Amino acid sequence: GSSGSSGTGENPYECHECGKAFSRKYQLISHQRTHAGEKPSGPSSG
Ligand SMILES: [Zn+2]
Repeated sequence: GSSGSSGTGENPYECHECGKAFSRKYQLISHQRTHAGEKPSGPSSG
């Protein structure tokens, strides 16, 4: 279909890696676990 029903309204907890959003703090931490493994390319790079 063509009905993009997003689910982002009250999410005071957003991931500082990708940009996800969660209702509670833990709800976010559990996600960050996926990023855990290697550091991205920030400083000293493009
Ligand atoms: Zn993330």
